[PDB]
Amino acid sequence: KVFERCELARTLKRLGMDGYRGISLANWMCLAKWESGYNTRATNYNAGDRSTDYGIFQINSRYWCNDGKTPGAVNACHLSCSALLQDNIADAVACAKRVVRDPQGIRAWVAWRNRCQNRDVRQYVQGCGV
Ligand SMILES: CCCO[C@@H]1O[C@@H]([C@H](O)CO)[C@H](O[C@H]2O[C@H](CO)[C@H](O)[C@H](O[C@@H]3O[C@@H]([C@H](O)CO)[C@H](O[C@H]4O[C@H](CO)[C@H](O)[C@H](O)[C@H]4O)[C@H]3O)[C@H]2O)[C@H]1O
Ligand SMILES: [Cl-]
Ligand SMILES: [Cl-]
Ligand SMILES: [Cl-]
Ligand code: NA
Repeated sequence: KVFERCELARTLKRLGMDGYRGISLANWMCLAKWESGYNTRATNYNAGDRSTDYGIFQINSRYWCNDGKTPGAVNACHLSCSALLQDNIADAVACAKRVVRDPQGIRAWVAWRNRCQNRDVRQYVQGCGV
């Protein structure tokens, strides 16, 4: 599914993302916007390294979920990558929380560094009731 902005913001808030390991809801929204356009079914094969990015946060198969076809990969979220393509984003949120338990936090996603870090991210949550 493709979420509408404020629908996603409320969804993420209910799932406990606001302030998770210091990351405001607006930062998660900016991340989802730029990675997938709020689209849970999105995929992107990385021909450079044979991994694939999955779902609304474009979580990558080398460390985070198992797709079987990524060489030398691990599955830290304990999920099939299929779980990251559901309309219900609970498993994607649990996995995003796992990603940010590692040292680099929200910086794990270069898109967040490019498009969200040190920016005014307030617009992503304006008017959503969060
Ligand atoms: C085996 C010895 C080290 O193992 C440790 O355990 C890893 C995890 O905690 C899971 O068990 C640790 O991972 C951390 O260090 C490794 C070193 O290779 C990586 O730097 C991890 O970061 C991830 O690696 C990136 C690429 O897969 C490889 O460069 C990931 O970025 C990609 O996925 C992101 C989230 O989906 C995002 O999509 C980025 O845009 C992608 O490029 C990054 O998450 C690091 O946490 C390891 O120490
Ligand atoms: Cl911030
Ligand atoms: Cl679903
Ligand atoms: Cl920062
Ligand atoms: Na409003």
